[PDB]
Amino acid sequence: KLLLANWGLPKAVLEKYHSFGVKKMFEWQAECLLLGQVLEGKNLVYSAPTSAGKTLVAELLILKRVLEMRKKALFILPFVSVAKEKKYYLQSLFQEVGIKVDGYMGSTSPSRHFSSLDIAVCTIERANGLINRLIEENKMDLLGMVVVDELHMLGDSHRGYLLELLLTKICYITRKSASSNAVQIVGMSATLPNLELVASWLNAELYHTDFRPVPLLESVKVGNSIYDSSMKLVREFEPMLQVDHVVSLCYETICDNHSVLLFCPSKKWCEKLADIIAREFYNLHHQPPVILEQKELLEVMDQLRRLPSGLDSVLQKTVPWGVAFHHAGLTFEERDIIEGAFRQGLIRVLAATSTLSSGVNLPARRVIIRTPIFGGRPLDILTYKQMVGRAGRKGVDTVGESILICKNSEKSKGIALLQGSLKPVRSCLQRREGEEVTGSMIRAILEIIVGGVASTSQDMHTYAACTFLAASMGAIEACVMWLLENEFIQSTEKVYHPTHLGSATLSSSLSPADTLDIFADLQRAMKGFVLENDLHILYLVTPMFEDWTTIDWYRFFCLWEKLPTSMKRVAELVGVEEGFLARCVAAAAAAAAAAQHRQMAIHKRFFTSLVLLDLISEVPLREINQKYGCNRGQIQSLQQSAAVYAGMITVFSNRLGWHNMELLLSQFQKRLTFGIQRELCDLVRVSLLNAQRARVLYASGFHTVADLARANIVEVEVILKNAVPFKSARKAVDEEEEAVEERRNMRTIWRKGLTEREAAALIVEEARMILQQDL
Amino acid sequence: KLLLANWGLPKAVLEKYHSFGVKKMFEWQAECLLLGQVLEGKNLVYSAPTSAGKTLVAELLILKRVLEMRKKALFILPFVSVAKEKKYYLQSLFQEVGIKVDGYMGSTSPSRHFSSLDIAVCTIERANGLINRLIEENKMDLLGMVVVDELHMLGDSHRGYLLELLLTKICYITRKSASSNAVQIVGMSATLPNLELVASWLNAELYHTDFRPVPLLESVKVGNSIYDSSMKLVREFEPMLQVDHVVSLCYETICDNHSVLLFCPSKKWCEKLADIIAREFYNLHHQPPVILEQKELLEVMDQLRRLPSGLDSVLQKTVPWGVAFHHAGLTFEERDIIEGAFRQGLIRVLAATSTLSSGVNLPARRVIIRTPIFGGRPLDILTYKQMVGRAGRKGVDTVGESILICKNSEKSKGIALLQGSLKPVRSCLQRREGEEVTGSMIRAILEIIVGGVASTSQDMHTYAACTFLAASMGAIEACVMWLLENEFIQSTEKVYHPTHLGSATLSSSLSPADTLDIFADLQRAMKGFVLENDLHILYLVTPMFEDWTTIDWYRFFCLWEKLPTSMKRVAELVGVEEGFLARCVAAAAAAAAAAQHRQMAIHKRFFTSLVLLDLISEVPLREINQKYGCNRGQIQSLQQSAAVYAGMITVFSNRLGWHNMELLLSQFQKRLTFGIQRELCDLVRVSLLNAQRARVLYASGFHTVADLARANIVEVEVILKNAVPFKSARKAVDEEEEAVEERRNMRTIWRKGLTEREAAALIVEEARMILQQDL
DNA sequence: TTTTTTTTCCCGGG
DNA sequence: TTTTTTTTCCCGGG
Repeated sequence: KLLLANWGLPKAVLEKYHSFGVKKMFEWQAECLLLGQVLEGKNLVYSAPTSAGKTLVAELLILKRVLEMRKKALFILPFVSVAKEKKYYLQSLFQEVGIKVDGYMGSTSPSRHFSSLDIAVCTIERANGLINRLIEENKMDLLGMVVVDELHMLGDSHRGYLLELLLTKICYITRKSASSNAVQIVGMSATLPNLELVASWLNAELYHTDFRPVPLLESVKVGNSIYDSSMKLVREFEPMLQVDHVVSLCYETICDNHSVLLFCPSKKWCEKLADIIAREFYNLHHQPPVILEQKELLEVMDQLRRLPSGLDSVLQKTVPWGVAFHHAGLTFEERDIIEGAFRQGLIRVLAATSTLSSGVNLPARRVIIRTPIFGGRPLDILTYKQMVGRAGRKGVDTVGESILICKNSEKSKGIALLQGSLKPVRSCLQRREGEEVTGSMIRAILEIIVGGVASTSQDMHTYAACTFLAASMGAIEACVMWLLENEFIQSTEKVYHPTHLGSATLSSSLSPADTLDIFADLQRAMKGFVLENDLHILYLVTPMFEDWTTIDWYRFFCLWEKLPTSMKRVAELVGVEEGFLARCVAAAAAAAAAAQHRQMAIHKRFFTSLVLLDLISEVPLREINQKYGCNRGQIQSLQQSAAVYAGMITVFSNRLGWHNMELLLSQFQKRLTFGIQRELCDLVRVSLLNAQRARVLYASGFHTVADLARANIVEVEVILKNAVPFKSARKAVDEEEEAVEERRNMRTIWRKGLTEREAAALIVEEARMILQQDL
Repeated sequence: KLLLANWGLPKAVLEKYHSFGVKKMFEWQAECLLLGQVLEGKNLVYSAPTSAGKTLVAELLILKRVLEMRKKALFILPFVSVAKEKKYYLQSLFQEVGIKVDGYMGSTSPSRHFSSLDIAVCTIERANGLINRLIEENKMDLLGMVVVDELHMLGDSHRGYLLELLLTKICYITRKSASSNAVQIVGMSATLPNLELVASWLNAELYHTDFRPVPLLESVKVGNSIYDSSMKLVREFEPMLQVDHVVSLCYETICDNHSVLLFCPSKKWCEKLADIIAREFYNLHHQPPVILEQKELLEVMDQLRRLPSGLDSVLQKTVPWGVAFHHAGLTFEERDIIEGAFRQGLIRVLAATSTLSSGVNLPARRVIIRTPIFGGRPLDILTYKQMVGRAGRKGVDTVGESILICKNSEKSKGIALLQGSLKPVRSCLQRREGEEVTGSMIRAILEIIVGGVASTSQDMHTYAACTFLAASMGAIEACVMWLLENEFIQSTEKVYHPTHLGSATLSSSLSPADTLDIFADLQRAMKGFVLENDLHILYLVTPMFEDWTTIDWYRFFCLWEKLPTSMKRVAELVGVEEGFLARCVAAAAAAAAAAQHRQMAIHKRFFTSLVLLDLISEVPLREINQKYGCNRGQIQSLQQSAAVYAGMITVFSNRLGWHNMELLLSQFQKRLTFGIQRELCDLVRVSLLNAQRARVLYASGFHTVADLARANIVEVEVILKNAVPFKSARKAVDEEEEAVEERRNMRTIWRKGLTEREAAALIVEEARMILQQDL
């Protein structure tokens, strides 16, 4: 019955699942598994709370289908970290029978090909490209199941409409243009008010349940009253020690065994509340017991001290007690340790802005939401229900809590957020029909014409009848026109064929809207190209961010004047000019009408490209944030996104027909991949030896600094003298004084100390002193 | 004794040599072979007339040394064609025992490496690079013999001083810096007046002989008197039919069996005298017999008719009789047939400017030199003795003749040219000692410092004592300075080390003087580079010719105005400007003082680069000479020299340290190699199908035009539609009308007929008509 | 005044 | 108002 053994599973699979400690299944799982003909063929849509085991049925169905019919499967997931964890889980579970679970998430590309794989775990945007390729090459029939998580994002999002672009396409191509269920689709949502309409569109069943192992109480508190539930008093809060009374609330939670989670509305605000709690804990417990261990807490200090960026000041006066912060201004490795400590004991109190609301699974006891207004706007209903989902620890306590501290002035705002479920899911396509067509519809029809699925306008009119007309119920004729004067398709006397620009957009998969910006940058490049410095090629591969940081305009104008002579020639060629910056940095704003749109996009990518230049040329990170307004967590994200963008413009140029430019872009992929050196780490222990001098000195020495570095002085000086490019140091018959000086200040030893010969004696003398201390 | 069998030779070698029909050897060969200790070790220098067998001793010595001691050998030869003939001779002779005779001449690079070879046949400039590489890599000891032909060119020439740069270097490095003869050197000259001084410098023997199988008489004729020899009358010339009386002189030669050779002082002049003789032959022999065959003469007409350039008008009215011309304004294949006919019968009379004076071996009977003044200057003594050397046919007649037609006004000019032997050989280095150092000395010391043979100035002072001080008998100190401010070597506190620019010059081996021009062109390129068209990359690989044609300045200014918008941007970047051409083309000349030297070199390479652009883009050769003042023989030479130059700038950039530019230059080596298509020849039989459309149409059709071309019209139109690069056809927010139009006139079908769709119907209709005629 | 995520791929014998 | 000559190199299994 409910026992896992009485369900027909492989022996190794059941043993592995019992190793985790799961034996029974809830009645709702069985009810939804035996709901109609979901088990054999057909599609399924259901919505269950996240606290209850939700992936049981999905894994059972995918295992059944894979073991019965040999066909590939997809496991589209929202984020990367959850995708990696799910990939590890699936591999460790199917590590015996043999599936070769492999993930496409992030830059972790598969070592093998898609054909050898059986189950692929991908993100939202890395499955659309896979399906597009499976359409371009006639191998679509390999697909046998598509599993989608978090279905309600298909309505409206920055990247959630890809589900609505993908599902209709696969269903139409597999069934409507071909004629049991050839492709099975299952989905998960969160208590949608119109879940029936989604199931009918996909021709599926419908199961809705509401069962949680822990019955949490959303005990909203206002002032001293704990008026909650249906506006009824349950308890009265007394003023404990104070200097809102937030500190008193965490005290009773801290006492017995429990923990607190504070959701700040700002990063800094997390820091402010973290130090405040730390003061009270030490105030009257070191001069009731605080109940914390000290053997492992001091060990954690060691890990936080060995990071290259070093420990943080606010992370030293609060970590000794169970207080810290987990905002986004931390290194991915540094922020991982804070999460690890909360996983089992040690730290007790925590703070966060939004990171632990979606992306990680860290349950705890009663959760404080603090103010009910975030960023000057009312809190979203979906966000509030997401935070309170993590207000219960499974298998330890019996009940959960969720106390929202709302000021007496507002009052009704908490009640409105307390009373409400969700909103109906829109289409994003609907918006306008006779007005300007949305960017989602333009990408919809262009992405099948390039694949050749639909050629005649009559055929494509059928396609639009399977995505939105049956969903919740001219535009096509106006959408075809937009693709015409923009040179995306070509028309004969009525058959449409892809052009070279249309094929380039699909292969690289940027967008049918931002491709018009990258194309204008590459076309302007083939009229003059600076080849001495590496800034003009760093401007064509810089990632395009809508808003990644508050671009300071006073500092940008300051760095504009101090640029060298050679690097100022790239600026005039790419488009950035001083006149625009004169109007800006003077309490200005954006504008419209085409021409002003190009000006803002040109200047925004230059500031990002300037930052990326310094990371290639060292410029230690402590001084990076001093000159450029940035953050430690933002710098790391830029490095990851720069490598992916460099290798994607290369595909754009290859399909476009331009072959000479492609070689230049492909050659630069090596330098942008920073990585971490391991063998060179021993050689990098020298003061005046950067990463660029390791390779040249490794050819001869390839040893430590004690005896290898103490081998003559002429050989060492000459070896590093010939590594630099030529860079002649005499004025030509057409150059200027500034041009030659920039060619003379580059050969100086760096940073930028003495002359060439003087550094040879300094390096040898410094090495001898270091050798004596070591020995 | 004199028999070849009694000399100790391999049986196969002697049988092969007897196959050619050579049995005995003259007494001078034995005398020079048994002269001192030349046979075992030591060096040899001798001078013999070219008519007598001169290579017997050289081949005997090289065979002896190779068969005795396993060591490589070199056979430096002046020209390429003679080098190829010598390579074929040596291979066919040593085709049995096993030597692997292989030549470096021209672009015919070896398939294997130098180590596997045993005997290498190289030109003058392709052995200096080999020796430089054998110095750079410590493998000099493989050399065991160096054979030099035409030694007297070492004195003064445009490229003859390389022998004086090479011999001293090898001798010094092998003997003076190391301590029997480790390396044996043999040489051939032509009756030098100071041959003793050359032998003592190389520490060799000396043999001088004067013996010719045919005793030619230099019967100079002036007016009607044949006053010759020591100014003595031998015969009186009577006036035969006339309209100088040049035609009458050839008549008696033509009659019995003999032939005539006329050395014109100009190309055209050869044409003028060729038609004149043809008129007289037909005048009174078709209305004594002319004595010529007609079966093979008509066959020769067929070969001259199938050339791509077609037959020549002046080559049709004189070829029916034994008259033609052999100037340099002919294709290498076309001019080969004329030489082949003269090899055995058929054609009897011939004309030439200088081609048959040095480079080919075509002996004949009495030779007429015509005027004794060439190009407004007195005839060179060496040139006159070179022409009369071919005034005797071996094995047919008994005596030769050489009649120089000198007008009665000059008279003494012929006597001075008749009485005289040669002039003493200079050094080219001597010229000036305290004055500006010659370009030969700068290259001399730079070429050993880079190799590291000499480091201290004391050591190098010894080097100059082995090349010229002992030859025919401050400069070194002034020569080192010139290499200093020009950044060719670097100096320490006295030891000199090569720089990056110095190593680049030796590897590519242009010159220590013209490298300063190529470097200034590449440095100017890394400040802006046009990547759309292929003219900016065609300007950096254009061969640098001192004077290859009379550059017309009126037409150059005309083509300057008609250039498109994109191609005029390259002109401003490279240096060519309208202002300079305004002063020129107005009865102007050259100038001096550095700045004017760069201006002339910039503009001269642009005219050559414009010509090379059309050859890549078809532009049939008949119209090539109409717009550009050129010649059929000059166009072919430009194509051969362009391919070699493209692959040599690549080596220059690799050693210089600039890696991004090297990739662009290396990618262009493929297009510059025109070649001849063989498989595509069948596909090229279509009117509207050039070489670029063969590859795209070969993917689908790959057949003839009868049935393969008659396969639908949409498929054919689309296939050639997508081959062109994108080349968008809409004006951008920053472009101009002219820029867009140049992007719209390129997609038109070419040439440059109807629109894109119209050509599809025209091609199909034209193919059907051609198919009907064939079938 | 916070939270994310695209691309194709070379090395060994010669 | 004619006659010449430099350079290093990739393709197959995956």
